[PDB]
Amino acid sequence: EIVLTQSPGTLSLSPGDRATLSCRASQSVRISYLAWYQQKPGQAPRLLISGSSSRATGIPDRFSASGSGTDFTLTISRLEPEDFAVYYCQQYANSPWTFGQGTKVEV
Amino acid sequence: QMQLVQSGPEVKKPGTSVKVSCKASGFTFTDVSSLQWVRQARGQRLEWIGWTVVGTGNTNYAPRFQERVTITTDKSTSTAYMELSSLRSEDTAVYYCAAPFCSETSCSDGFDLWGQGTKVTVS
Amino acid sequence: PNITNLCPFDEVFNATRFASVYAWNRKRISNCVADYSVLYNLAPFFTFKCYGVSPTKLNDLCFTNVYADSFVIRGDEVRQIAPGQTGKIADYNYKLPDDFTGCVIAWNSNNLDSKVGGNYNYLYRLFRKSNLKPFERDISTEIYQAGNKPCNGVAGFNCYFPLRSYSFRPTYGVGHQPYRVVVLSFELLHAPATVCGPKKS
Repeated sequence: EIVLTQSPGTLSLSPGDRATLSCRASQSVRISYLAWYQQKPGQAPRLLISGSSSRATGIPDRFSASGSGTDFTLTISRLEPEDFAVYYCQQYANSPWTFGQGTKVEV
Repeated sequence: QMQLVQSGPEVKKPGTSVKVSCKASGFTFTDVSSLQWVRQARGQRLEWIGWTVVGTGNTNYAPRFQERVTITTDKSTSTAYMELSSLRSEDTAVYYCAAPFCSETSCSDGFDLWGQGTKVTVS
Repeated sequence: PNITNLCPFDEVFNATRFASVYAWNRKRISNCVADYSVLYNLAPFFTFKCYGVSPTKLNDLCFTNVYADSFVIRGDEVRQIAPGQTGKIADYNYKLPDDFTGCVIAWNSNNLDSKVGGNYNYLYRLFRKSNLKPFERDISTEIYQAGNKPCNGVAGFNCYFPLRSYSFRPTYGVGHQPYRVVVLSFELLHAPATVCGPKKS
């Protein structure tokens, strides 16, 4: 029903710089029903930001989400050596929920 | 602490049916909590199965799984069940069940808790 | 004592259909002669539990006003109609005060209400924001929101329909079949009498 295309495919910045990721939809747009997960290699994904304003418990103040319409953006202040993993966008509002494609961040 | 534990690794034959469970630990499904099921291969895109509300019992399915999957909940021992029928050799994957922190009054809007994952192999 | 008038207790007890739990109908009884001889004598009564007066000395008292409430609940929940209890149906559907006067009659009705093909017209409230006060009724079906974010329109995540439907079938064992419940309320000796019957000799 809905599709969430992600970009850019790969990002590689030095540890200490700010990074950004974008994911966009095509059909009707809802704002406060988007969440960003990350999947470490071999382990189940965990929640990072949901609702664009409320973070998960224990997550530091580093991550920040935004976006109003079709586009949605996630920003990371700095890349600590453990912050290298895949990222996924998910939405709940519309017809049967779908996940993103998956983007990887490198060093 | 709040956590969900699933079943063990499973090997199955094509055609037959499989039955997967995940149960909380120090946590109760209460009445408002939801629970969604996802499927994921070895390093590929996440796939969504469906979600059910433990209280009202209303369910929802993806149109691809409209005919050969069933989701069930049990408040008694606070557990959740998936039943899959007509298994095939390309269904070898890992299945997860997710649910948020939630207790009896009002609760969150994000799938915080996630299972440990059970490998299902068909051959 | 002649007597000629008769209160319509039969109309309360022999109705073809009772209302749901969350929309219980309340009937006033006044300007008639009440005769409990035909009431208590009937056979299939299951629980005739009575609080402020002895169930036998009713006939020698004159009541200022009588109110009758009727509904249909599960067998397991019948214990929640007593005053001072606490539960889902004693907090979100119907509760009795702590100074209750009057008393209650509950009897099994599996032969009439249940249908083999599936009876789906007996609802009950499942979510609410706060505990209700005694003898209070609500009908609105506004979508109950659970998350911190506002909700409107159609259901979805943290947006649930507050009413479910009873599943009544004869195959269910004892404890799930419907028990018809009637509650009588009245006041004592503070106002002109309106309802009472003759005293026997």
